[PDB]
Amino acid sequence: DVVMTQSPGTLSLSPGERATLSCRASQSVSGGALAWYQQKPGQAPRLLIYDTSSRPTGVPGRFSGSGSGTDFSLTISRLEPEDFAVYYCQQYGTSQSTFGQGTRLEIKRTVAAPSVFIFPPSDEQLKSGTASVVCLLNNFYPREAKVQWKVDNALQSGNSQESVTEQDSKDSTYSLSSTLTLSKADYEKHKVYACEVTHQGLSSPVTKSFNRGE
Amino acid sequence: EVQLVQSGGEVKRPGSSVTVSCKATGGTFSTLAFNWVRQAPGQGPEWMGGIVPLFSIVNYGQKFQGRLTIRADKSTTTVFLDLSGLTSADTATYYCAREGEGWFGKPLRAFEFWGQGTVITVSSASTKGPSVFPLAPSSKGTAALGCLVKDYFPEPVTVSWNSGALTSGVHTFPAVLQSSGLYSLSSVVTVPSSSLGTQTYICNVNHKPSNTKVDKKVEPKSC
Repeated sequence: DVVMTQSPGTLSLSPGERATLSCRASQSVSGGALAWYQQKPGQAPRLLIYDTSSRPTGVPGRFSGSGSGTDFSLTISRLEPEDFAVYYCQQYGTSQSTFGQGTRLEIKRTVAAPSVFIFPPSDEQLKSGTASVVCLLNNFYPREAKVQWKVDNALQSGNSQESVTEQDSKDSTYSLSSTLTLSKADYEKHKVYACEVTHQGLSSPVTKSFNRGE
Repeated sequence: EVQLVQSGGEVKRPGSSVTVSCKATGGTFSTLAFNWVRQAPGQGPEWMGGIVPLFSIVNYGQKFQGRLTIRADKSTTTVFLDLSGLTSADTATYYCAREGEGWFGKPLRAFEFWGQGTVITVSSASTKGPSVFPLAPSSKGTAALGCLVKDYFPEPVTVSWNSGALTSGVHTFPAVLQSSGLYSLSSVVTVPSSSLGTQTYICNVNHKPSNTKVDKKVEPKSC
């Protein structure tokens, strides 16, 4: 099973800059059978390069591919706004083709620390028998952020989920929402609910908290 | 131009089989490979198998052998995927993709033409509208407020604020699938703290599969 490993996981670059994306195969790719695809949210992938270096009709000339053996590259000579997307390589030299895990190519902008907000569960929801506690991280960059939930000083694990917006089309930031879900009985057993946020734009972690029932 | 047009999305129960069709028009059909590729939410594409229609030579990914069938009709230029024994690991968008043609028609193997995708969700859940709970603005500049849209099935829900009048600063997050099999999402907006006493904020939630509309007023919590 040929394994395709792409680098970097996230490539952060400026509009108009040159971009170089890498792919490495765990064994030599037969007949230069290496393709690159671009994918935008909600759309099918689009073939940019096939057989290592050939462009299909309709693909702009700023895209080029090179490589041989186990190491391949996709180069974008200058990044137009439409080129920020996820890119996958694919080997198809064997009878079981495989894709790499993708490189997210996103817009680099000035570091922005998140604004952090914590929301207690509504009294209405508590009647359903469940408590959702929400932490919002608003308009931050870069995308990497760490959110830890602490209940009466105990780090929570296994009982939260999060999701992240697409990079904002006007300001190039991200936002993130993390939800801690507890039974009502567990929620009323504890007092202090806190979300602790670590991010490159914060000089030390930010904690937002509330005391149940106050 | 080559167009690949797929059949519609569906919810399927665990243990069932699903058939997806792909009508290919405008280009070579029988002597090129059509492939099925799927992509689960948040994951990369995965090739499943392919067919060359002329004599229906097929190639199936090893992990799908026994559950996957690929077929083709040459008179109606349509390819089919049949996938049996469905489980939640089969929830994905399924695409048909045709190989490109190169120098004097040479098959390129790379996937040049793609269908629009068919969204298949494998679940035992019944259609269910969301509850809507407020994310109330803190008493303790800029304030954040929102709505938590919880426990619905299937996707999607849409959220607007003040009937569309408020769009600046809104973030409506991707849904998460909870361990109960129901989805949940939040929608938030940041606004001037000075507006909290004078401006009404209402989130308008629509879940078309259950014909549910909810308008929830979100206000600072009293006391």
